[PDB]
Amino acid sequence: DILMTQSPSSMSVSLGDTVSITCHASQGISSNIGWLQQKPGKSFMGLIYYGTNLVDGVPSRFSGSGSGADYSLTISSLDSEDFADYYCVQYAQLPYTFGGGTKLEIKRADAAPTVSIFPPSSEQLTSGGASVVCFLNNFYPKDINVKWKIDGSERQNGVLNSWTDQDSKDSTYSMSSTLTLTKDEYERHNSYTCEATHKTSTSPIVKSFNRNEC
Amino acid sequence: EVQLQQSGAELVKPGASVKLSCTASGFNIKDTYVHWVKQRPEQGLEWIGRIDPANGYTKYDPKFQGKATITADTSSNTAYLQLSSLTSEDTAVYYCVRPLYDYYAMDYWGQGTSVTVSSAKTTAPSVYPLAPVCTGSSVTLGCLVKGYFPEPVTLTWNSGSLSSGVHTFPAVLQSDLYTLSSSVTVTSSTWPSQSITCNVAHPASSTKVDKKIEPR
Amino acid sequence: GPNICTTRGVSSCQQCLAVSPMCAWCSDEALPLGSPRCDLKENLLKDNCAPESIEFPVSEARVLEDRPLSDKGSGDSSQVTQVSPQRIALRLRPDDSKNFSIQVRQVEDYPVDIYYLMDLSYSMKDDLWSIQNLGTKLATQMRKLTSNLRIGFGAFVDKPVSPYMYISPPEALENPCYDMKTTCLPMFGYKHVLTLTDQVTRFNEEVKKQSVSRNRDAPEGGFDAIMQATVCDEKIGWRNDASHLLVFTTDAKTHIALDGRLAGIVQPNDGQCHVGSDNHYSASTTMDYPSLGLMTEKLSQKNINLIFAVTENVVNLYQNYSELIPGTTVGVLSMDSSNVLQLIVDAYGKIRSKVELEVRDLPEELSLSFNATCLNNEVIPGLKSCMGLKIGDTVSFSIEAKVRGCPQEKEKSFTIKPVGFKDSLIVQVTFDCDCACQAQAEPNSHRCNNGNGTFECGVCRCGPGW
Amino acid sequence: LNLDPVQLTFYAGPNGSQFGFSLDFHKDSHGRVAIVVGAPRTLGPSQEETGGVFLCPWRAEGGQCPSLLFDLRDETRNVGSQTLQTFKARQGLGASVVSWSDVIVACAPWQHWNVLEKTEEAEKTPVGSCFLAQPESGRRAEYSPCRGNTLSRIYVENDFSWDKRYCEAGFSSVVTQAGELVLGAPGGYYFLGLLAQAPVADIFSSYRPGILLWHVSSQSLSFDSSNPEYFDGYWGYSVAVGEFDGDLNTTEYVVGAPTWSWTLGAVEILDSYYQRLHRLRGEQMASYFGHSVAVTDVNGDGRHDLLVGAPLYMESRADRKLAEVGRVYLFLQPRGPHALGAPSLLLTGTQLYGRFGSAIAPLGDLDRDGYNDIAVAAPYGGPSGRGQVLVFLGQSEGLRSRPSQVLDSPFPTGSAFGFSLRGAVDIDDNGYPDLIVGAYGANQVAVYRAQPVV
Ligand SMILES: *[C@@H]1O[C@H](CO)[C@@H](O[C@@H]2O[C@H](CO)[C@@H](O[C@@H]3O[C@H](CO[C@H]4O[C@H](CO)[C@@H](O)[C@H](O)[C@@H]4O)[C@@H](O)[C@H](O[C@H]4O[C@H](CO)[C@@H](O)[C@H](O)[C@@H]4O)[C@@H]3O)[C@H](O)[C@H]2NC(C)=O)[C@H](O)[C@H]1NC(C)=O
Ligand SMILES: *[C@@H]1O[C@H](CO)[C@@H](O[C@@H]2O[C@H](CO)[C@@H](O)[C@H](O)[C@H]2NC(C)=O)[C@H](O)[C@H]1NC(C)=O
Ligand SMILES: N=C(N)c1ccc(N2CCN(C3CCN(CC(=O)O)CC3)CC2)cc1
Ligand SMILES: *[C@@H]1O[C@H](CO)[C@@H](O)[C@H](O)[C@H]1NC(C)=O
Ligand SMILES: [Ca+2]
Ligand SMILES: [Ca+2]
Ligand SMILES: [Ca+2]
Ligand SMILES: [Ca+2]
Ligand SMILES: [Mn+2]
Ligand SMILES: [Mn+2]
Ligand SMILES: [Mn+2]
Repeated sequence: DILMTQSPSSMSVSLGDTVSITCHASQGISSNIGWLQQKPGKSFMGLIYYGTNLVDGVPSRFSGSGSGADYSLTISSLDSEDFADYYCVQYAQLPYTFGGGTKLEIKRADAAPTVSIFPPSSEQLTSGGASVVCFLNNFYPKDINVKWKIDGSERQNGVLNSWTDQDSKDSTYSMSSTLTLTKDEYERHNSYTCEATHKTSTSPIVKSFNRNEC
Repeated sequence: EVQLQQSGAELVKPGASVKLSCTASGFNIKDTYVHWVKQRPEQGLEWIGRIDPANGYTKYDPKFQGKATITADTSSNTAYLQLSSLTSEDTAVYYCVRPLYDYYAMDYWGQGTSVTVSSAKTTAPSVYPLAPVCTGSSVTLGCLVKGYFPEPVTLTWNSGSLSSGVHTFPAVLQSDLYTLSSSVTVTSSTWPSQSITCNVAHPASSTKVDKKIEPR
Repeated sequence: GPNICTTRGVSSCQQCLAVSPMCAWCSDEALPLGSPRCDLKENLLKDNCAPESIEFPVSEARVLEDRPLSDKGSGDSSQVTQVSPQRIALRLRPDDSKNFSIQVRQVEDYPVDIYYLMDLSYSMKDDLWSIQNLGTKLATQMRKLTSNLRIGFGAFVDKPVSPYMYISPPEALENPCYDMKTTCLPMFGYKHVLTLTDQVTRFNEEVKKQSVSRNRDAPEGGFDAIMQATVCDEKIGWRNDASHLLVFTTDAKTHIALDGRLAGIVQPNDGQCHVGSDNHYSASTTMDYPSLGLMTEKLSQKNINLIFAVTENVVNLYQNYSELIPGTTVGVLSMDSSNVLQLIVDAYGKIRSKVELEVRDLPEELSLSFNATCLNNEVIPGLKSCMGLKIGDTVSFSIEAKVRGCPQEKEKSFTIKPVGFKDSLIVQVTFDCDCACQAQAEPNSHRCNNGNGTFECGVCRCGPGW
Repeated sequence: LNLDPVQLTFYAGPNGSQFGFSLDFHKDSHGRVAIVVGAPRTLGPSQEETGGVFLCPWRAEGGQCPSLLFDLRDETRNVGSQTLQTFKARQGLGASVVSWSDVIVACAPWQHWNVLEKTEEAEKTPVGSCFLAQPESGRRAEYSPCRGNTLSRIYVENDFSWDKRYCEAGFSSVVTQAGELVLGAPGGYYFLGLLAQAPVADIFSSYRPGILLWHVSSQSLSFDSSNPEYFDGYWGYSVAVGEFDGDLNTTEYVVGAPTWSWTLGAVEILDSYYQRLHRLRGEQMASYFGHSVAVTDVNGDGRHDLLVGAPLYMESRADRKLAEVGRVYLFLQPRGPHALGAPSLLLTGTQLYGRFGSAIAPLGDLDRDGYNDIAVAAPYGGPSGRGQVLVFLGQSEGLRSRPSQVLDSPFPTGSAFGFSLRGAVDIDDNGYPDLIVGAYGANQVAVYRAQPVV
């Protein structure tokens, strides 16, 4: 099958910028390529077909180009609606194959995360479970690493992470990490820590608590 | 106007079968090719196959040969996608697609049909309050919704009152059951000065529990 | 007493004869002033008119050639007589009429040419197999009717051009049946195979080497082949004195004039021969199919009896074409041509079961009428054709020619010929309107107003210029 | 009656180009009348016949014309694991031409087409194709509704149902006043014949170069049939439009099928959904009844009347003999919802093989008496066989039975003078409608100007 290598995976840009998404096929497809758009939490819309032809209804600021096995999607003067996912698809050969996708994100000034750790509730402990939650709210860029430590030693088993899309207001990101243990295992230890590694600081942002003590 | 209207979200068990539909609106289904595409967060987009509803001839990606079965009924102006011997990996969003002008293109898309394969029974969530530990100018509370099925759940604070400065994170699948959390931030003079409640509704099992956040 | 001859009061001998066929003129000098010169021949002699001075032509009809009808069409270098008499002299005075007869015989043991023109599109594959001995079989049966048989063979499919012809892949051009599990010939329009010959085993062996081709559309290019088989005299080899049977076999519809435009062909058929040394029709891809009218013209011109030997799925079609092409015969061919032998024999009989008179070059002022005697001496008035005849039978026609007034030209000749026949009756007509005494007229006679007139036939006539 | 046969205007194309095979009047966006001329054997780039089109400005002196350029290159697209192919050699571009608004439609009925997929193929066949141009703007588009990507094996399995591979779309053409292009495709559905219709506006907006296979959603094709009466009928050999159902909002199609029902021939009147309203059957087999059709109100009652040509009709004569001369049939439309009865008038040719009725052109009202008139071609008529065009004038009871004027070909033998005709347009702006006559055999077109009645 024809491999469609789409790049970049994502880009941080602002309104009015002129950006370009590229797509590389494993072989020549002679302009038999289409470009697609998927706005956040919605279906797909056709942008380009046969390499350069605009789908009916699409703005003229969109434009396709390229030949052989290398093609490009260009958006002159980004609009607030253009921030979305973009995929390429080849139909030179069956089976049709798609690119990895490209997400256009809103660029802004860097911002360190607001970390907050939360021990297991009383209700959960009485049921036989124990979940330590760690919120990392409002930061930029999106790249962040969370690390759980029990009595100072790292823990990787039983961690559950969740991220939010770029916020509509401040264009920041947020993350929720949850370490779930049994009641019995939770009481074998005392110190519970979550370390946040962000580019806004060489030193990891640490938050923690001690069991029993408060 | 050309619109592709697909069936509602399906919720089935593994080993079973399901048949999604794609009804043409504002045009004849018989006019063009009708394709089916599978989307997953990790694996991304994958082409299942196509059908020419004018004669019923079909093409398939050899990956989907066996599970996928595309058909069409020009009478009801509808195309179908049957999936058999369902598996957790068949959990994906499925779109029906047709071209605009170019015979071979992929221009018009349906809204997409959500499929979820699971053996989980209708389980109600476990709502846990998340109060901070025993300082600053800003305080942050939380609420943990754990072990519910199926999706979704609506989470609000003080019954929709406290809306700004809130982060309800997407649900995550934890062993056939879903887990969700939500944080909220205010000033120190607000809490515990003012009562903050975590309202969670799960229409599936028909349960609307509410937990007031209490300090430690 | 007086009559139309005298009461008309004519001025000359010529005018006298123009009154009525019964009128006569007396050119005698010794004739009373009161006595008319234009009267019945009896009345003139009654008035002591000199017999030599009596001008009274009589309409007659005498034979010049009267060869006896042949008992056999065999032998001879075509000294066979089918019509009798062959030539007669006819004399008519103004507004008169004379009658004569003509005999026509369907002579026994007359030579026969049979050219077998065959559809060789793919459905005729089994047909080829069943006629592999037709030459000898046909020889055996025709021997009962004639001692001079010649037979030949030609084949057709359709115009070798898209869309009639498959043009892809390249293999399909060399072998149209490539996508099947057999081989067939490349497509051909019309090809002559065997010139008419009395060596009938040549027919058998040529046929055994023939094979079918394959084209796309049901209608075929047989009418192209009929035209060429007709107008290519020397190549097909039709004999001058022989019955010409063109046996057209097919199991499908046929292309007609103006169909060619679907192949981008708009040039009308020119009705000329276009089969060269390679024996293929070279104008197949550049010239349109012929029209029924043009086909009719050439068939008639070359005395070809066309036989539509077609399958039951298209007999109605060709029966209707047959009605638009007079002289054409239709027979029902089996799906494998297994019955084509008897079809041809029955056709040959039907062809020679009719005698139909035709007139050529008849003057405007002459009109003819016919009385047929078919069967056993049964007269049939107002009829110039006989049917239901058998070989060896003889019929006769009584003919009467009626001239209107008198024409300028005093000598003309026309022809009475049966349709398809070689021999004919030539009628040499002479219009006797003048008097003999006019040849000895006296211009500027001193008997006529001091030289102001001409003296002819015993009377004075106003000279030229008056 | 009042066409001027003394001072003609001659336009000419390249030798052997068949310049004048088809023609029409063309008005630009300013109302200026020109003459579009098709030349289906014009040489292309590879020194091979491909056909061509010429747009002749009006000049009393005539002369040479500039080319209306179209892409003559064969196309190839590798897509969907298939290979699409167009073949323009001997395609016959300009075998038909028609003008509507400021747009020209020129067709190549014999353009071939094939689709390759590994070892299989669709088969190389004349689907035909139409080229559209807006001369003033330079806009170009194409329309080829019979192109497909089904492989040969499939047709064989389904007994060749809906087989549009040999359509020859554009064989005949016409455009409704509303701007709907209607193409005749006599080879459609395995030579039954079909019609293809689509708005000109949608042809342009849906076309892109290099696609070769694209959808025109607003298009409408006629239907296949299992009735043997239609087999090899060449339905769409000729086409025309008019108002025959009493509903001015609807446009009815007139279709010629000259070999319908085992060469009996027929003409049918349909609604825009190809539902049959009437059928006129031929009088004589092989006469090619329906070779040409014409629509115009000749008796001035506001109701369109129908003329049908049967150029090969054999007239009965003395001694049970037939003579191919050609014949034209006039059908007057009755008042209100009623069927077209027997012909109101029969016009029959005189010259043997003259092909009277090969072409029939509405002239509008030539002598300006309130009745529309027509011209009938006999491309091989006249005492010399060089060709004649005969004018018949309208009247309260239909048409006159005798011609008001006869135009003898000014060209040599074989010119096919009158094979194409077009009237009802005042090209010199003198208030009288004029006549253009094609003579593709001579590669020329003659223009006859109408003058005040004498
Ligand atoms: C070869 O040539 C023959 C001769 O023309 C064709 O046969 C004729 O075909 C036409 C069309 O099918 C027939 O038309 C119809 O006539 C009927 C009345 O006919 C009677 O009288 C004849 C006299 O011999 C009888 O044999 C016959 O049995 C009938 O009793 C009408 O009732 C028909 O009318 C209906 O259909 C027409 C359309 O066809 C409508 O317009 C009418 O409104 C009505 O609904 C029709 O008029 C004709 O009868 C046939 N004649 C004969 C003698 O058979 C062949 O078709 C032709 N074949 C080929 C392959 O070319
Ligand atoms: C054809 O036969 C008719 C008889 O039906 C002939 O006409 C008759 O001729 C005789 C002459 O002997 C007249 O007495 C009759 O009055 C005629 N009858 C008619 C005219 O009805 C006619 O002469 C014959 N023609 C030929 C050429 O032989
Ligand atoms: N109903 C429709 N559209 C339809 C109508 C008719 C058809 N056709 C089916 C195929 N027929 C061929 C068979 C092979 N022969 C080989 C030969 O003679 O060489 C040439 C004729 C022609 C008619 C298809 C479809
Ligand atoms: C002319 O007619 C008469 C009357 O029937 C007949 O006796 C005579 O034989 C005819 N002439 C010829 C040459 O047969
Ligand atoms: Ca209407
Ligand atoms: Ca009218
Ligand atoms: Ca008039
Ligand atoms: Ca004028
Ligand atoms: Mn055949
Ligand atoms: Mn057979
Ligand atoms: Mn054929």
